[PDB]
Amino acid sequence: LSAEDKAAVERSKMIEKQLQKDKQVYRRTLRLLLLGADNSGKSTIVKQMRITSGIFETKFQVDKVNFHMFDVGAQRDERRKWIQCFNDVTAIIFVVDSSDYNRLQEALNDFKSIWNNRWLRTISVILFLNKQDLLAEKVLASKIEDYFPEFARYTTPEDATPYFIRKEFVDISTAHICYPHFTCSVDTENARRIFNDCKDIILQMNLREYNLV
Amino acid sequence: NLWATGHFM
Amino acid sequence: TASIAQARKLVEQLKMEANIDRIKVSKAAADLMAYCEAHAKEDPLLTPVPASEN
Amino acid sequence: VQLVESGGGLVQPGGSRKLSCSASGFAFSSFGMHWVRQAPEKGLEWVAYISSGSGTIYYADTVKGRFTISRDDPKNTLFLQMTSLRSEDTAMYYCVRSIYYYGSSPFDFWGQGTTLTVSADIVMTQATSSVPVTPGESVSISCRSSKSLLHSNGNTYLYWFLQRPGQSPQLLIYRMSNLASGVPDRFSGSGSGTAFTLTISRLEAEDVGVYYCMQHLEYPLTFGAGTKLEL
Amino acid sequence: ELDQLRQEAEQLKNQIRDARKACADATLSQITNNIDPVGRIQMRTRRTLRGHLAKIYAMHWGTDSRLLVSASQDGKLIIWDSYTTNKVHAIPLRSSWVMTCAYAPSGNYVACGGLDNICSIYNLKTREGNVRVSRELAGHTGYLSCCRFLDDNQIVTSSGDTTCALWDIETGQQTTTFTGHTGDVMSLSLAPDTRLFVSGACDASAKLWDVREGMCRQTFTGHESDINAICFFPNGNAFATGSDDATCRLFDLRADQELMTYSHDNIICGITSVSFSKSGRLLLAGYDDFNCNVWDALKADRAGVLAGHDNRVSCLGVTDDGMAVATGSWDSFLKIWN
Amino acid sequence: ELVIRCVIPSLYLLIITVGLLGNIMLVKIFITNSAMRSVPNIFISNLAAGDLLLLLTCVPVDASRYFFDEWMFGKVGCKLIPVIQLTSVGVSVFTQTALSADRYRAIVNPMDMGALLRTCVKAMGIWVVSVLLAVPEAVFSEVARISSSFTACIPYPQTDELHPKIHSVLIFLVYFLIPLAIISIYYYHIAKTLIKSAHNEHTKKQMETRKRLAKIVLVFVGCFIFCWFPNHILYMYRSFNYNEIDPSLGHMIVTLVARVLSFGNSCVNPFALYLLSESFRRHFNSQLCCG
Repeated sequence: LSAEDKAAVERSKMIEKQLQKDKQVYRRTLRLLLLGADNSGKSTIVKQMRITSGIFETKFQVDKVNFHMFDVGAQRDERRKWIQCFNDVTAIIFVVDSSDYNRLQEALNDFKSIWNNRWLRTISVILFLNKQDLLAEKVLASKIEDYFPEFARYTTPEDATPYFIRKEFVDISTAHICYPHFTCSVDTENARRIFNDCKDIILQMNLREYNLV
Repeated sequence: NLWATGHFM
Repeated sequence: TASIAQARKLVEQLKMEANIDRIKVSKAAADLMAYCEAHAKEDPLLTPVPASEN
Repeated sequence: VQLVESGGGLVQPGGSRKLSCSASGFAFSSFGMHWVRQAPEKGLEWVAYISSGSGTIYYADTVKGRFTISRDDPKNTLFLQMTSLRSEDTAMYYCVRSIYYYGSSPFDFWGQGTTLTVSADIVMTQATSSVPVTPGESVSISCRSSKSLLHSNGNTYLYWFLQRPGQSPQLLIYRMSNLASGVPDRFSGSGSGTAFTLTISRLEAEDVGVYYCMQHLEYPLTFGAGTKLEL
Repeated sequence: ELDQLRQEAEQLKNQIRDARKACADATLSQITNNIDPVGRIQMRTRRTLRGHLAKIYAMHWGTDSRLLVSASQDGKLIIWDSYTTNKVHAIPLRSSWVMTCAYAPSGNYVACGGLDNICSIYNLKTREGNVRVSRELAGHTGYLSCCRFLDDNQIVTSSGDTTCALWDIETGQQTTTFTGHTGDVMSLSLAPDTRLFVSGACDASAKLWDVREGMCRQTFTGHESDINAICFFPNGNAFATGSDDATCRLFDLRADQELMTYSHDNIICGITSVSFSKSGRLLLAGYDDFNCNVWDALKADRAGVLAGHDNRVSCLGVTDDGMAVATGSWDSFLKIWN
Repeated sequence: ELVIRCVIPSLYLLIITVGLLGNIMLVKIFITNSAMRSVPNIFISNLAAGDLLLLLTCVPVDASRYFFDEWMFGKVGCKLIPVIQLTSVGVSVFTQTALSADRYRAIVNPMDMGALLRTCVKAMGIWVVSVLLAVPEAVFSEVARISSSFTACIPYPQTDELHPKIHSVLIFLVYFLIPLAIISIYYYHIAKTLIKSAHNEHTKKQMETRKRLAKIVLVFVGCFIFCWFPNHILYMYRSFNYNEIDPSLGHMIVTLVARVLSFGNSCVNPFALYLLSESFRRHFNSQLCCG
C-alpha cells in the first residue's frame, strides 16, 4: 500500500498491457507444423514458399495473413513426446514423396500414426505429395504392383475430373479432415493452397467456437 | 374479457 | 565394432549397479516414517495454518 | 550505465530553465526517474519522481505544480522544466534511476548532477551530524524518523547514501538490512521501526563523506540533515 | 563377442531381480495400516494469475517463496510475485516452444530450453535493468525436457537424445556427459545435498547419476508406460515417478526397489508433473483429467482433489517452505493453492 | 372446435415448461461449467437470461389474464411489469440480431480474426437500448375501465386515437421489420458462403453437415417469422380497436395462436443449439440426471 507497492502494481499493469499487445498480433496469425521424412521434399517446400537447432520457424504472409511454419531441424524421427507442444495449431503439413514407392509404406504408417495420435485428434493434417513430375515420369516411362497388390483391382474414378496414393491416404484419413494436394518442385501453388485450406479449417473453428457445426 | 388487453405480450 | 562396444558398456554398467548397498525395506520404511513424523510439525500443507502466515 | 546531465549555470529569477538528462547503458523506458536537489552546505531534497511510460508523476510539497518533468523513450532523454525560480532553487540537481519490484535495489545509481544558480511528510531527524573517527575502527551512525517506516507488508524502507566530496551520492543499503550491489559488506543496517543505525566495521581512505538517510513509505520523499565522518 | 555378453547381461539382470525380491522384507503399504492419516485435504486458490497467452509448460521456485518463474509456449518467461499478485519479470524468448525453466538457488539466474536444442541462461541482476542473454549452451541433438540449477555456476540439463548433461556457466561447454539411455529423458530432479539426481527416460528406465563423474548407481525398470514426471524426497532417500499409466511409483535409493504404488481405477489419463511437499507427506501430481491429485505418501489414497483448472494440468511445484503450491495448465492460468 | 380449444392450453403449458427446462439448463451450463464460457458465448447466456426473464414475467401475467377477471396488481404493477416485458422482448430480439451478426462475421469472413471487452460493452449497449425503448410504455399505460364491465391495465388512453396507431408502427418497425430484414440477409449471406465453399473425396462428410447448417440457418428465418408475425399482427389489429374490445371466438383463437407462437422463442433457441452444436449436446445429455 506504500509508494513502492503502487509503482510495482503500475509496472505489473504495464507488463500486462505489453502482453495483451503481443496477444493481439499473436491471434491475427496462424501456426503450421511441417512434418515429413528425409525422402520427402520438405526442404523444397521450405525454399519454395518464400513469399544445431532442433526447430526452425519460417515467417511468410500471403493474402494478408501470416503463417508461422515450424519445422524440426535437428531432432530424431520419433514424434511421440515433443508432438504435444504442437496442440491447438492451425494445421500439420505432412510431406510425402509419392515418387519413391519403396519408402511409401513407412510414409503411410507415419501418416496413420500422426492422424491417430493421442493429442492430434483436434488438429487437421494436410497432405502434400511432393515431386509430382518424378511421379509422372516413373509411370509414363518402378511398378506399383511390386509394392502394392491392391493396385490391379483399383482404377481411375469415372466421376472425377482429370489417385491410388490419394485413395490410400483418404482411407486412413476418413477412418478434422485431410487435404491431399499434388505439387511439383518448381510449382508456386503451395503459397495459395494453404490459403485454400486454412480458410476452411479456421472456418470449422468458427463453427465450433460459435457452436454452429 | 380480460385477455383482450395487454402490452405486446 | 559398435555392437560389441555398447554390449560391453551395458554389461559394465549392470555389473557396477549390481554391487551397490541395498538395505532391507524395513529400515528405509522406518527412516521415511521418522522423517515424516519429525517434519510434520512445520509443514504448512499437512497442518492447517491460519492467516498469520498466509 | 551512465547519466549525462546538462543545463546548469546562472540564471535570473522569474525565467525558465530546462535541464536535460541522457542515459547510456540501460533501457531508459523501464526505469523510474527521480530528480533530487541538494543545496550547498545543506542536505538532499527530493524534487520530482516519474514512473515508466509517464504514468504517475509526483512532485515535492514545496514545488508542487510549478515544475514539470517529461521523458522521451525513442531517444532515452529526460527533461525537467522549472519556471519562476526562487532564492532556494540554486542547488545541484541529480537524476536517480530505480525499478520497483521484489529483490530490486532502488536508488542504486546517481547521475552526475548540474549546478543551477539564481540571481504530512515523514521528516528524518538525524541526532548525529559530526562524528570524527579515525579510519580502521567501527563507527555507528544513528537516525530517527517522525513516523514508523515498518509497513504492514514486512519491508522497512531505509535508504543510505554516501556522498563523497566531489562525487555524487552512492547507495549503500536500500532496505533495512538487505545490502545493495557494488558496495562492500562492511556496512550493516539495524534498528527498530523508529530508530535506525548504520554500522561500519572498518573505515578506509575512500570511506569518507556524508551519510544521508531517505525513507520511502509515502510519496513525499524527505532526506535527513546529513551525517559526515571527519578525520 | 555377442552371445556371451548377452547371456552375461541376462545373468546379471536375474541376479539383480532375485536380490531385489529377497531384500523385499515388508512393503510399506501394509505397514502403514496403523498410522492415522490427515483425511480429506481441501486446497483453495489464494491468488490467481491470468496474464499468460500460450500453454504454460514449466515453473520453478527460487530461494524465497515469493517469486514464481513460469514458461509459456509463445517464448515468454514470466516471473510473478506470489504474495502481491504482480508481474515482476518478463523475458521474451527467441524460441517460441519451450518445455523447461528453472531458478538459480541464489535468485539471480533463470534458464529456458525446448525444441531449440539450446539452453538459454539469463541473468536477473544485470546493471542494464532489462534481461539480456547471458549464456547459450548448445551442442545437443534433441529437445530439452528439464533443467535444474545446482549452484550459481553449474546446471544439469536433459535432452531428447537420451543423454543428460551437466554444463558449467563459466566455461559453457560439455563439462559432464553421462551415458545415454534407451529412451529420451522427460524430467529432472535434484537432491538437497546437490550430489545425486534421478532421471526417468521415455521407456521404463529411471537412472540415478552423480555430480562428480558420469557413472550410474541405480536403475529402476519397473513400469508399464512412458514416464513423464519425477521428483526427489526432501531427505534425499526416495523419489516418485509418474508415467502415462495414471499410477505413480515411489522408489527409494537405499534399497533399489519399489516402495509405494499410487493407483486408482477411475483415472486412465497421463501424468505431467509430480512434486513433494516440505515434509514429504502430501504428494501432489498433475493428471490429464483437468484436475490435480494430492495423495498420501504412506496411505496412497485419495486425499486432495484440485478441480480449479479446466485444461490439462501441465506443471506444478511446491515451495521450499511448503507455504503454497503453484500449478499451471494449458489454459494459460497459474493457480497458487494452499 | 372445443377439443382443440381445450388442447391449446396443454400445448401452451408444454412449450412453457420446455422453455423453462432449456433456460435452466443453459444457465446451469454457463454457471456450473467453465468449459463452455468464451468470448462469442456470452451472447448465448444473455439470450438465455432474457428468455428466462420473459418466461418469468409474461407467463404469470398471461395466466392471470386468461384465468381471472380483474388485475391482481396495483398501479405499480401496471407501471413496472409491462415495461419489464417490453424490455425483455427488446433485449431478446437484439441479442438474436447480435448472434446473427456474429455468425455472419465468423462464416463470411473466417480470416478476419480484446474481443471479450468488445462483446461485453456490446451486450451492455444492447441492454441500454432495450431499457430505453420501454420508457414510453410506462407513462401512456394506466389502469382504466374498458367498455357489466371491469378495469384493466391498458397501454393507451381511451381519449386519444392517433397515439395508439403511431405506437403500433413504432413497435412493428424497430422490433420486427428491421431485425427480421437484417437477420434474413445475414443468414442469406451465411448460406451463400457455405454453398460457394462446398459446391459450385476428403470432403464427403464435412460438406454434408455444412449443407445441413446452411439449410438450418435459412429455416431460422422462417421460424422467426412463424413465431413473431402472429403476435405483431395481433398487436397491430388491437391498436386500431383498443377501445372496442372483441370477445368473439375469432379474436380469442387469434390471440391463442399468437401467444403459443410468441412463447416459442424460449424453445427454438435451445432445440437449435442442441441439434446443431455438439459441445452443448453432451452437456445437455449429462445434465439429464442432475437437473
